[PDB]
Amino acid sequence: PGPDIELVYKNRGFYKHYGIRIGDQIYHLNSQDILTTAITGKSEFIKEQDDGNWTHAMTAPLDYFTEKYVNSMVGSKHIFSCTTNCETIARDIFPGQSGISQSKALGIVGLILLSASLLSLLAV
Amino acid sequence: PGPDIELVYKNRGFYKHYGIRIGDQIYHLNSQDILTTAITGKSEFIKEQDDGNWTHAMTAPLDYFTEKYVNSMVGSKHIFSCTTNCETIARDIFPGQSGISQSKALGIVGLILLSASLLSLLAV
Repeated sequence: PGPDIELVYKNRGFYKHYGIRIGDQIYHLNSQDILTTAITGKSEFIKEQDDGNWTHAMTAPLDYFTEKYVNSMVGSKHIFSCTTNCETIARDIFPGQSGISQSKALGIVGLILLSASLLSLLAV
Repeated sequence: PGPDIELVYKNRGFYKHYGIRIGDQIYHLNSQDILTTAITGKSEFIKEQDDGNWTHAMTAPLDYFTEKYVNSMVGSKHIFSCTTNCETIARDIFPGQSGISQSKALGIVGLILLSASLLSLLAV
């Protein structure tokens, strides 16, 4: 299982702040600043209504992203939490894996989103 | 695949500065600040005698890394050059691909090192 997931972004200064778009909802981190967030070592998820101001980045299966960002090379001290609004994340992003705990879902998607933001520093 | 390579790093506080150790030589980017390197968009490769200050990160075949960090999402805007001392890079890191050009070799290893160095912000 697992329909392709859509990575989207907004420009934030000289990098990109990423989200996963599922229907008319965007899951992303409540992070004002990527370097601050990285050094702080924790983030909260938010799920927002799509305001029409996101840009498409990449559509691919989850595995495409997890393979690169949830792996043995990519160390992380980061800790992810979420709001009540975000408890849909497991069903929305891992529809094929009925098992998946909420802290795993957050951990996986959170590493993808922060990793993408960090590697946006290499982009045009 | 090919023989395993050894990913190594120096902890520079803000970030971990990654290299590839082959024997007593480390290939890495002549850059003190990964943020500067990323935004400036060009780097020079150097090959240095092991000064005993490197930390072991990971051992894996080259392909473990290339297959992740050379991709359609992050691209290849970055420009690499190298010192004359560093022209051994193709032979040392790609023994299995004897026709591989130097600029392809620099491009591939460069994207691995930039990616690991940027993603180290999750960890430090």
